[PDB]
Parts: sequence; structure tokens; C-alpha cells
Amino acid sequence: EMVETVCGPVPVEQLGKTLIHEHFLFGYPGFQGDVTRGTFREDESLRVAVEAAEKMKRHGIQTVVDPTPNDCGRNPAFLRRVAEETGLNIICATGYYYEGEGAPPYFQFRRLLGTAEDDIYDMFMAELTEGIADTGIKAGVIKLASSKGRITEYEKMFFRAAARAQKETGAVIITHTQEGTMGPEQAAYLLEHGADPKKIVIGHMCGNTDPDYHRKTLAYGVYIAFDRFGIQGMVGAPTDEERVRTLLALLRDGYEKQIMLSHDTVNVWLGRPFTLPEPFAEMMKNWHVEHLFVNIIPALKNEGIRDEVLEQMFIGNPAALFS
Amino acid sequence: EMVETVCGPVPVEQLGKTLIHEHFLFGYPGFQGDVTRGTFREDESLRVAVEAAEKMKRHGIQTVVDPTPNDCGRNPAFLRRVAEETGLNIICATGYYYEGEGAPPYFQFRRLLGTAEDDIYDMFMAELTEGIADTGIKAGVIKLASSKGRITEYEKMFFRAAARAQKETGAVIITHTQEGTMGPEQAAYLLEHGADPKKIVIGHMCGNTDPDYHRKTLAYGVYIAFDRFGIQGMVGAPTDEERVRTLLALLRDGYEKQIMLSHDTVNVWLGRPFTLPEPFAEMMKNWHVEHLFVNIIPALKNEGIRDEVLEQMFIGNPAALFS
Ligand SMILES: [Fe+3]
Ligand SMILES: [Fe+3]
Ligand SMILES: [O-]
Ligand SMILES: [O-]
Ligand SMILES: [Zn+2]
Ligand SMILES: [Zn+2]
Repeated sequence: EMVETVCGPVPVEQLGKTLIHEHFLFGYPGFQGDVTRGTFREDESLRVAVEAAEKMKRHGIQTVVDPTPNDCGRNPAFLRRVAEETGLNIICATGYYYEGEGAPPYFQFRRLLGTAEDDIYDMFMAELTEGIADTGIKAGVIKLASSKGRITEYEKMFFRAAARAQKETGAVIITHTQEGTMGPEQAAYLLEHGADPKKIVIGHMCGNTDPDYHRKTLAYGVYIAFDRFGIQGMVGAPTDEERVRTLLALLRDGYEKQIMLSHDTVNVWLGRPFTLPEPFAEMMKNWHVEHLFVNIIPALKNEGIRDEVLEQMFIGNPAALFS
Repeated sequence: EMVETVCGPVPVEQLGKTLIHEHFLFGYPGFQGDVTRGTFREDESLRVAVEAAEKMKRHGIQTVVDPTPNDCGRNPAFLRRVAEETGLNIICATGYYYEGEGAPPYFQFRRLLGTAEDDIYDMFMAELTEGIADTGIKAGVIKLASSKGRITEYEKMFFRAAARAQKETGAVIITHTQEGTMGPEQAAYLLEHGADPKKIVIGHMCGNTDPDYHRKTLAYGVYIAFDRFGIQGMVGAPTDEERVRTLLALLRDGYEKQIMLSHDTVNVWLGRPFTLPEPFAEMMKNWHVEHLFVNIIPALKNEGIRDEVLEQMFIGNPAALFS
């Protein structure tokens, strides 16, 4: 009946229209070391974040899952400020990034000590049931991530710890797949360790344009997310045109109750400001929190997708997921 | 004539007896993500650090270089507190750890943007000549590090940025070599890019037990450090007995003016507390800041090493290095 948001427990029935995957803040591991030229401008960042939140509210969004990994600048206290200000529900995560772009040296060390998996489990349990540092904010989801073409042994420690923690807490698991790979593998591995498919979201599934890969992942009974609308050119990404074509094939096949949509936006980048070169920038020009509503949804409607299906995805699915 | 310490500029002539490589705080990249169970206990940590500082002072140490990488928990403000308390000079660094155990994803990303080398350079220049964040503390050395058997392209950006910055500032460069490899390569690569051998310390040279490897590194005119006394079995390290044998061979060959000594201790570990499993842990039992003075130095003296040579290493070499 309840889910933990950054402002405390909230009835699942009150979540309403939800974006399953967006980042208010995000930094690549190592951004901390660039503190002198890349310092965190709090007031400006909160402005940007609050504005992003208001744009979502304007399209009827009431809830956001922000699955920023512990090692990528996750900041629950900041999230709580964004939420207090806007009345938005924000659910945060506990978890580490994938080994390739995460910060593995620390838990790799604890693996040599032979305590890693249990320490990770302990960390999950603590942040889900007690609180994150001294914020007294609890995570509402566990965040897992795998590398391209592989779930590494480092990554598997997290997967195994997450299944254990989900068995103990009933927590929702949300994943990152890298460049359209390992969806089926992720679902299978989690299920083999007793994870509950109705509590799992395989993320970045839109990274793969082959509907059979999707059906293979969907066969496990898990949710899948097309959560990178707007992202074009970078991190191996397909086009929105392909995202839509794939999504339409699935919806037409009756998979609406297993699909959620989002953009994976990064509203404030941690570390030093940067600008993409307009080979990529203009390809990435619709990567913002309104893109789904302004561009994608109308396109789906013009292809015969009905309001009931849209509602299933944005409202009914998150409610079922968290309950 | 001056060098930047955490308490401001200091006459090089006043540095006195110096440990070239010790860490008051250190954490493996990713420690930040374990904040809930691994929170930073400031008061206790400052105690431990101040004590470590006093033990060094008691053995006549006046200056310590703490070359903790930016991405491994470097905390200049904390260092400044340790120094204010004890009167010890502490010189800190600017630099990132090696790829394999650092946090590469951030500057790897800026490489794709094609600005990495210049941003790193910009960071060096800023921390050496302006200050680190808002602490107003400037780094006195640039820290570089390479992987086992290789200096990676990621690492080479830092090496190239450091040569540039040293040409502009005359800053001292101090390196990490991984498991006794790349000493000669590091010196060659830095020299090829116009770095000054008399301002370079190739570190962890004690990781290799073959004197010809050492002579090859020493031929570039650089300093080397045997800076891991007390560390045994772990990270591929040899024994102190081997460290001593190798060091004796070099001193007997007249290399005293190019060698410095330290322990590479980690006085406070960042992230969650741990204990090394008991067979490794006893191997590592003398890994503490008094080991050199209580155990190693008397052994060198019993092998005929004179006071003048010891003084050359602990006092004369640091003076020449920083001037
Ligand atoms: Fe994401
Ligand atoms: Fe070190
Ligand atoms: O992501
Ligand atoms: O080190
Ligand atoms: Zn992701
Ligand atoms: Zn080192």
C-alpha cells in the first residue's frame, strides 16, 4: 500500500501519472575529483531541477523515479528539496552503476576481503529500511546495471544482493541495460535467484530495435522500459523513429501492461559544464522532459494508440509495479 | 625558494626531514556510494591523523608529502587541520589515480568531447597556482599514476597534462607505479614531453626487486622512491627483506642523491571499516609510520649505511627536489 519517497511513505494509489526514469542530478564517477573547476552550484541547480519538475507537472506528471546510482552523485536531500517545492513525489534508488562507467574499485576491494556481496546486501537493506546517511530518506527502488554484452562478476554481486534484498523487502528493482544487450539475461539471472518478475523493470530496452529480443525479455513476466526517448547518436542509441516502430509493434501485440516510458534525462550534470558538438547536440536536441508529451505521444495517437493504453502505461503500470 | 603546503608557502630550506609519500586519508573510488554504512567520522579521523603526525614528529619528521589523488578522497581542508595542530608541513597533490583503480568515467567522457587533456591541464594549473575548491590551499605536487605493465591512453592524458603544467609552473611530479612496472617508461614519456627529471619522483620503485630495472629508471636522472616499507604480500608487493637488499645494492653503487624512502601508509581509510583476513594482516603488521625508523633504518645502519647517507635521503633530496 505504501512506497518510500524522498518525503516519506506515500500510498501507491496516490502516485498517479509517473515517469519511471529521470535524473535531476547525474555525474560520471570521477566528477568529484574535478571539484575546483566543476563545483556544485546548489541554488542554480535547484532552480533547474524545480523547473524540470514544473514542466513535468504541467503534463500531468505527479511522480518521478530518479534511479541515480550511489556512485553517480545521488543526493536524496537535494531531491527532497525539489519535491518539497513542487509537490511532486520523487522515489530514489540504492545501487551502483555498471562496471564500465561506474566506480568499481571500492567493492572490488571488498570482494578480495570476501565480504562484498554481504556488504552490498547490507547497504541495500539499510537504505531501503533505515535511511540514506543522515537524511532519514529511504530508497524506494534498487538500481542495478550491466555492461555491454555481459553481466560481469562485479555486476553479479549486486544482482545477487538485490534479489536477496527484494525477497526480504519486496523492493522494486530497476535496471540499466547497456547498448541494447542483456535484457533476457538480466531477467533470467534475477529470477534464478528468486527475484519477483512483477517487481522488476528492465530498463533501456528501447536500445534494441529487434522485437524478438523484447518478447524474449517480456516472456519472463517482467516490466520493460522505453526510457530513453530523445537520446540520439550517443551511447549507441537508436532513433526515436525506431523506438516508436518497436514500441508500436509491442503495443499492437498486447504488451501494454508490461511497458513504461521515460526519457532518462539528466537535468543537472555534476562536475564541469560541457557542450556537445552539434553533430550530436542537434541529434540530442529533443532530449528533455517534455519530449514524450509534445512529440512522442501525439505520434502514437496518430498511429491508433488509444488513451486507455497510454493511461495503462503511465498510471496503471507504476501502480501495479509498486504494489 | 618556496613550496606550497596546506598552510601556505614555505621556504624549501625549512622542510627538513621529510616522508615523501604517506596518506592521512585514503578511499578507493566508490567509497562515496557506501556513505550510509561508511560515513566519515571527522573527529575520530582527525585524532588518528594527528596521532600519526605526532609519531612522525617524534622521529624528527618535519614535512610529509600526502599524494592522495583527487578521486581517492583527497581533503586539503582536513590536511590543513592536521598541520595547524601539529606544526607539521603537509604538501598535497593534484592528480587522478590510475585507470584500473581510479574513477576514469568522468574524464573518459571529456575525452569523447575532445577536451580532456586540456581540462586536466586546466585543473592542474588551477590547483597549483590558484587553489583547490574554496580552501585557498594550493597543491605542491602533481600526482600521476600508471597501470600494471602499461601506461594507458587515459593515463597518458594526465602524463601529458602534467608535463605541460610542470613546464609552466616548475611543479614537482610524483608517480605511482603499479606492481613494479613502467618506471623507465614513465620517466621516458615525461622526458619526451619536456618534463624536468630533477623534478620527478618515480614511486613504488621498491615494487621491483631487480636492480637493473632501477638503474634503467635512475639513468633518466629522476628520483626514485622506496615508499612502501611495511607493505607485504598485498598488491603484488615484495618483502621488506627484499626492499632492503635492493636498496643496499643501489646505495652501495652511489645512488643516494636519487633515492627517497616512505611507507605509503593509509592512516584513516574512507568508506566502511574493515580487517584484512588474518594471514595477510600479519604480513602487513609493520605497515605504520614508525616502521622505517624503528626497524628499517637500524638494519641499514647495521649494514654499514652511514648517517650522512640517511640524511641525504631524508633531508638533502627533498630540499633539492623542491628547489
Ligand atoms: Fe538513468
Ligand atoms: Fe600512495
Ligand atoms: O542512465
Ligand atoms: O598508493
Ligand atoms: Zn541507465
Ligand atoms: Zn601509489
